[PDB]
Amino acid sequence: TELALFSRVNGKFSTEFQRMKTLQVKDQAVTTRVQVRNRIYTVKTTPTSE
Amino acid sequence: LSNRTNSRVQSFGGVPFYPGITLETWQKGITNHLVAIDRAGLPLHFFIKP
Ligand SMILES: *[C@@H]1O[C@H](CO)[C@@H](O)[C@H](O)[C@H]1NC(C)=O
Repeated sequence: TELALFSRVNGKFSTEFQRMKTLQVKDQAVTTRVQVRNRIYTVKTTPTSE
Repeated sequence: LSNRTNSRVQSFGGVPFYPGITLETWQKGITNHLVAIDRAGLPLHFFIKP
C-alpha cells in the first residue's frame, strides 16, 4: 500500500508472507525366497536281508 | 513400482544345480552323474522258463 498526501506526506506499507511445505514418503518392501532340494540317491533294502 | 521374479530349475542327473552355474559347465559335468531317463522292460513271468 502506498499513500501520498499533498505531494509531501508519503506512506509505504508492504507485507509479504511465504509458506513452503514439503512432504515425502518412501516405502520399500523386498520379499525373497529360495528353496533348494537335492535328492541324490535312493537307498533301498535288499529283499534277502537278515 | 513392482518387480516379481520367479525362477524354477529342475535337474535330473548331473551336477547339483546352483543358480550361478552355466549350461556349458552343466553339460561338461555329467561325466559321472547319470540317471536313467527311459526304460523298456518285460513282464516278470516271462523270465521263468526252463
Ligand atoms: C526391477 O525394477 C527395476 C526398477 O528400477 C527395473 O528397472 C527392472 O527391470 C526390474 N526387474 C529386474 C529384474 O531388475
